[PDB]
Amino acid sequence: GSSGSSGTGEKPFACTWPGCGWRFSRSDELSRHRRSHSGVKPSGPSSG
Ligand SMILES: [Zn+2]
Repeated sequence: GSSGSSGTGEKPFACTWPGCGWRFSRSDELSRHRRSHSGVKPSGPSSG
């Protein structure tokens, strides 16, 4: 719209995948995203 962002607006967690440019203010928010891409997962026979 018109009103921009001044109060909040900071995401240190930036995706590692190449070309991608998704950032998150929280870690979990970034980890859950990484899923979208194909990469070695910390899980194997089981995961929560
Ligand atoms: Zn990404």
